[PDB]
Amino acid sequence: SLVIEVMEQQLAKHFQAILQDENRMKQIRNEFRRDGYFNFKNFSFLPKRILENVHAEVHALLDEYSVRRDVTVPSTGNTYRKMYNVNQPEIAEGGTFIPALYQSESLRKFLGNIAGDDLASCWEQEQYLVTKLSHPGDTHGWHWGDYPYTMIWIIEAPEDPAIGGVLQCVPHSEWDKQNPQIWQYILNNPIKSYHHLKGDVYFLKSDTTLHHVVPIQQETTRIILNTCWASAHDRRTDVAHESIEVIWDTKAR
Ligand SMILES: O=C(O)CCC(=O)C(=O)O
Ligand SMILES: NCCC[C@H](N)C(=O)O
Ligand SMILES: [Cl-]
Ligand code: NI
Repeated sequence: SLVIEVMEQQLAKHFQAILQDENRMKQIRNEFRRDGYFNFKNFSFLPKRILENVHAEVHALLDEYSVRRDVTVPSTGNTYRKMYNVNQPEIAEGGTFIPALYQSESLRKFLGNIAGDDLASCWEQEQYLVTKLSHPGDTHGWHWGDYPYTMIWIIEAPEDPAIGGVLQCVPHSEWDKQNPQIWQYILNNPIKSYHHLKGDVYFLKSDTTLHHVVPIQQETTRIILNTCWASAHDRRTDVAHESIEVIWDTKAR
């Protein structure tokens, strides 16, 4: 309670210091909207101490709740999901910093400032998820998100991109679960590829940016936290969660 109250104060001061440079914010909003992506590199998104607390929490959650999954997702053209993961109810049961950060007003206002929108909590069992890629073949195939505003926290990552785990993106698409047309979006757009290191945290426009994680080529450790927010002006009533159900499940396993 008191640690979280102090943490929110440190977050507000951190985000206010970034927002003070409006001319730089214009470029950040530009890049995020144009590319559907913006990376806060080298422990810059949060105060470094708080970020390292998140890294330790993710490691502890994997040590406690890790579940191996090797499935295909019919709503994303049957692309593969081969990973260890921890779902939202498991993170909600043992986590402390991650559930609090998801509800952080200063964090939501800062991301909303970049995105040009108001952030709100998404469907509960998708609010935060963890994935771990380790073995050759582990991947997070081509997909979209059901909700627009996703933050990916790089907990562990190989420094050599040849080992795998590269993120590739096609922005300004959208998700047709019955007719995804993934290859047509790839043919009609250039693909931008990104490599990430431990401490990176990147903002992703997940509902209109087709993306995937290049499969692992050699035994390594790639761990990410996914915090996902809806739009406060989302007027959708019939959002299906078939991808979350098959990869992470909705109950503590
Ligand atoms: O591992 C990444 O960098 C992205 C993972 C992802 O796309 C997701 O969690 O929805
Ligand atoms: N926030 C999690 C997004 C998962 C995505 N719909 C997928 O099929 O992997
Ligand atoms: Cl996504
Ligand atoms: Ni994704």
